[PDB]
Amino acid sequence: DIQMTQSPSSLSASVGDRVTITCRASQEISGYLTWLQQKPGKAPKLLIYAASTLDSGVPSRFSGSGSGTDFTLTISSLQPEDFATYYCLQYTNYPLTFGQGTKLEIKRTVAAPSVFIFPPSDEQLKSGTASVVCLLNNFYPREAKVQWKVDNALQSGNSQESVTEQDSKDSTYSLSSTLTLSKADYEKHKVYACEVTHQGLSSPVTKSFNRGEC
Amino acid sequence: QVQLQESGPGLVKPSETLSLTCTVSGFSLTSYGVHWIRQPPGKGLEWIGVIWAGGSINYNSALMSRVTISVDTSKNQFSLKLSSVTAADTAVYYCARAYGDYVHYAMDYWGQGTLVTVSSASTKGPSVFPLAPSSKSTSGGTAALGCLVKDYFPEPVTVSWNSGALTSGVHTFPAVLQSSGLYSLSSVVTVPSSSLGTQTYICNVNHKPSNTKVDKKVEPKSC
Ligand code: NA
Ligand code: NA
Ligand code: NA
Ligand code: NA
Ligand code: NA
Ligand code: NA
Ligand code: NA
Repeated sequence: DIQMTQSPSSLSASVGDRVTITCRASQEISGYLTWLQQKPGKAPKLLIYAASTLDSGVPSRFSGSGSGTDFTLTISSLQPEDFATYYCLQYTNYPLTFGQGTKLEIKRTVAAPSVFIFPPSDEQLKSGTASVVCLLNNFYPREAKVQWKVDNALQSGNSQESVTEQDSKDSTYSLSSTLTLSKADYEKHKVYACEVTHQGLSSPVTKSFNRGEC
Repeated sequence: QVQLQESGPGLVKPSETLSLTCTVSGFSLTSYGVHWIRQPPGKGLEWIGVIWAGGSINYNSALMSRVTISVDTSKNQFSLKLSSVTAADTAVYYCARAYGDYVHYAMDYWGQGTLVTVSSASTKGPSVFPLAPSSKSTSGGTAALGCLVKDYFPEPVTVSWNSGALTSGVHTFPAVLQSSGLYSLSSVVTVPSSSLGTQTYICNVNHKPSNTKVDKKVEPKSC
C-alpha cells in the first residue's frame, strides 16, 4: 500500500485568500495523482487528474502541481462555494489509496442569528410527548450559547443541538436546539423560553411562548 | 450524459451478505468499468475494487476474500457483494467510472452513494410533526417553518418541500441520536411572512429503509 499523507487535516481561510493543500506519497507515483472535492452530503467530485490537469468545467482558480512524492493543490482566490473536504488519490499502484482529507473552512465576518421558536404540535402532544424547537438561523461564528428556561428555571439534560455545515453561499451556520418533555412534564409549566448568547448580539435574545396560548 | 446510480438494501443484519448494484448510462461498457469505494460516516474513503471493460477484476486485498464483483452488460448494471458483514462495514458505498491501462487506473464520475447500515436491530419509520409558523417564528417579512422528523432507524431520511418546488432557504439539520437509540432531525425553511394564508407548505419525508413516505402539511399557529 502507498500511504497518502495530506496536510493540513483542517484549514480555515478568508474569501479571496490563496490556500495550499499538500499530499505526500510514501512511494513515487510518477504523476498519477488526482484531487477530489467533497461537499457535505454529496459524492466526491473530480477536480484535477494527472497531478496538474484541470477537469472540464472546474474553475481556473484551482491548480495542481508536484511530481514524484510531493504534490500540492492550490486555490488562488478562495470562494465561499469552495467549502468542502479535499482528497488526494494515487492511482498508479493497487490498491488505490486516498489521503485522509483536508476540511477547508471559510472565515467570514461575525453575523448575528435570527432566533425563532416553535411550540409543540397537537399531533405530537396527542402521542404523549412535547418537543420544543428553538432555531438560530444564518449566523457566524459557530460558537453559540442556547439555554432553555422553563418558568425562569434553567434546564439541563433534556435538549439536543444540531448545527448545519457552512452555507455554500454566505458561509454561515444554522442551529437547532430541541427540548423534549413528556406531555405530563410539559403540562407542569407555563413559560417556555430559549435564551441565545452570540458574538453578533449586543445582549442575549429570548424567544418564548406560554403553553396553551397558541 | 454519464450517469451512475447505486442501489442497496439500507439495513443489513450482521454476518449476512451485502448486495449492491450500480446502474449506468451514457457511456460504452466496452471502454469503461467501475470502481467501488466506500466511506464510513465521518471518515475517509477506502477503495474496494474495480472491474474493467474486458472483465478483468482487481481487489483491495484487505477485503478480497469477502468481495465479489461482476457486470451484466445487458442490464447496464455492475454489482458488488460483500459477505459476512459487521458494523465495520457500515458506510456509504459509491461506484465510480473506471478507465485506464496497465500503468494508470483512473476514475472520474461518481454516483451519489448508498448508505448501508449493519445492525441487528429492526427498521423503524419516522413520525413527522409540524413546526408551525407564528409571530414567534417571524422577523419582519420573514417567517420560519419546518418539520420535525422523529424516531427512525437507520439513516437516512430525505426531505423536500412542496415536492421540490421550495428549495431556497431550506436547512435540513444533520440527524441526532436520541437516548432511545433512534435518530431525529428537523427541516426548516424561511418563507415570506405574508404568504402564510395564501401558500400551502408541505414537507415530503422519505425513509427508504422502512418504505415510509410521509407528506405533512405545515399550518400556521396564532401566537
Ligand atoms: Na510504503
Ligand atoms: Na414523539
Ligand atoms: Na466558526
Ligand atoms: Na448541513
Ligand atoms: Na449576546
Ligand atoms: Na442485501
Ligand atoms: Na483511506
